[PDB]
Amino acid sequence: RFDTEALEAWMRQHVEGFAGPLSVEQFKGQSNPTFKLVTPGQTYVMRAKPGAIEREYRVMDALAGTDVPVAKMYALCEDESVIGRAFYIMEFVSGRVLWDQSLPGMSPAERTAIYDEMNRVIAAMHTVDYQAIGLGDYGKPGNYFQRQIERWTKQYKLSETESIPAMDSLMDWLPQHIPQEDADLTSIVHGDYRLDNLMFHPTEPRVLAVLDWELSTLGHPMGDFGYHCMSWHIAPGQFRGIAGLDHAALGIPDEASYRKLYEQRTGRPITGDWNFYLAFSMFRIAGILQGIMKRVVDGTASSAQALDAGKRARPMAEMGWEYAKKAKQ
Amino acid sequence: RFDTEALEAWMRQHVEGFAGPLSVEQFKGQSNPTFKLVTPGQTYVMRAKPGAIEREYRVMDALAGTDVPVAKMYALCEDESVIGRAFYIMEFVSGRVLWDQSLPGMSPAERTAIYDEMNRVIAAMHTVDYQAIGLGDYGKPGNYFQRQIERWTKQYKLSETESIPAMDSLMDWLPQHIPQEDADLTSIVHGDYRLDNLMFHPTEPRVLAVLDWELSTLGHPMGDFGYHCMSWHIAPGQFRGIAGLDHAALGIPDEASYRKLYEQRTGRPITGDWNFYLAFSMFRIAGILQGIMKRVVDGTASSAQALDAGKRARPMAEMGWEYAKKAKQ
Ligand SMILES: [Ca+2]
Ligand SMILES: [Ca+2]
Repeated sequence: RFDTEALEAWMRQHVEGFAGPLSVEQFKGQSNPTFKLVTPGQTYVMRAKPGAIEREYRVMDALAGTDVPVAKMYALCEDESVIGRAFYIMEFVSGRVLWDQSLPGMSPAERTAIYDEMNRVIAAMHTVDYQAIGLGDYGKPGNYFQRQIERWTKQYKLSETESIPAMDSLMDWLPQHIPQEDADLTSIVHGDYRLDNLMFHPTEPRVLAVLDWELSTLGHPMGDFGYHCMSWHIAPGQFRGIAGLDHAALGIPDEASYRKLYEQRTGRPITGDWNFYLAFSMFRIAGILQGIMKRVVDGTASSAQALDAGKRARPMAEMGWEYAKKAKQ
Repeated sequence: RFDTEALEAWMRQHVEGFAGPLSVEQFKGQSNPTFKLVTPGQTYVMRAKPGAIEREYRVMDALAGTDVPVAKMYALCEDESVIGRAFYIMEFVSGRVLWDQSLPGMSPAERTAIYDEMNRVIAAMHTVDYQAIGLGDYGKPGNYFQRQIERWTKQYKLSETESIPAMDSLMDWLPQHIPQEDADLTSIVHGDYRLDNLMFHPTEPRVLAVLDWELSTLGHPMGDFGYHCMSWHIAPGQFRGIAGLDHAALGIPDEASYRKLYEQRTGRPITGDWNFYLAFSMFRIAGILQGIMKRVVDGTASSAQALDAGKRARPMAEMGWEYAKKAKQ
């Protein structure tokens, strides 16, 4: 509920090519409010807040011109005078957000293409020269895994609602097993890279825009790629994984081939125990899910969706520990 | 707490080669009591009851002389006069009961052998001429899946503790999709065929005895083989599955190869939608696990182990529905 004329005035000076009249609509749902700004010349998307939005804008803006396809940025407004809250203006991209990783409704050749493009974008993101595009201080590089292991160890300990031995074993195992090979390697890391955070062209298997960058920073690629590969280790039905489905029939590549393709795109081979990267990723996911459980156990979020995600903490922790034990020691 | 002299008298007349003195010990745990009968000449195992033990004895006895390795039977006692309860006497077999399906501690070649032998025994069981060994009326053959779908549909409806849409979809989907190809095919079905129900030779990869036959009957092989293949579709950590582990590295065969081997041993190819067989198996398992939840929700079994198994009903039901949707319609 704000002054749309004050915005139209601001947009004339700060949004390239802008020309009213302007009509604001809202989207049903996204942490911070999202609106659809409509003008005859074109449509934009405004991301406001009640009253770290600026990092999304920053990373997405810096990536224009790279191979990581992203929505075009128009303007960021930190001056809460104009509308009563901070916001930014983006392009309104139109396309498909696919949810089910098994890609129902497609031919095998199509599934191959969706997966191949999805691969290409992660390789591209991780090969970007983040310093040349001005993101040099976008996050703290080096010492990624020990920083993260410690963070999530402290977080679980704060939210622990029950004794989960596999979690405890993880918290003790991980810190003593951080690969030494490529420990300093850093790149832009999306944070939550997966199929449903991609906007595909309405009919072609090509991503028009990588979405939800609010968790992104500078970090180790395998923290990002490892989380992305979870799909091959989680089974279908709540957490829409693809473990045990007949991938060769469906046209979905095997994880061995997917990693190999990523290695060739990025030019460097994945050194370091793959089971550690997986074990870490499962640990992290367990930590996040325990956060939800702790809030559900003392009623901050009672949602059916919420306690569903909370009950999944233990099995994630348990699965993490199993992969840990398959790793070098 | 019984008369061991009355048993020694009975054993002289009913147990081939018996000769005391006799010393009875008990085993820690097995539904119906189990004892270790010790004599200088040899050791036996006695399976009593408080006060369908006879089917185990019957099937295990009939299988002697076949390729399904089993403990040797000595005598069945239904005359509750002798000891105050019905019982039977078996050979005391000594060997390994392996629990973890990933087979830690082994070389790849060893894992290949454990799996290959495990395959051989199921093929063998399912190729046995049950009528020639006198089990013709051991169960009701034909119409297996519809009989089972109906049984578990009624069972879930009796124990339903919450709304599980994937379960409901299964209960409606399955009955309308029972394969018509090989619908009458029947064989002996173990019921719960898995690694931990096998007693391996202490150092060789060969099964000395298939255990826990209390659920066995006559039925469709894929009800038994499908349950056995669950391992490739369930992930590690609570339900010790092998979904997503690097099978080629570990020396564990891929499910495609495992089924192919079974087909060659049994001489007939698996006709009928594999995803239906899997979907059915997941449905059945969900039903059994909901039984436990219903008892836990109203306190018949409060055990930590019990509510762990009860919480697994939904995900099993949800995973079943996903495989159902990959099947022919
Ligand atoms: Ca999203
Ligand atoms: Ca057992």
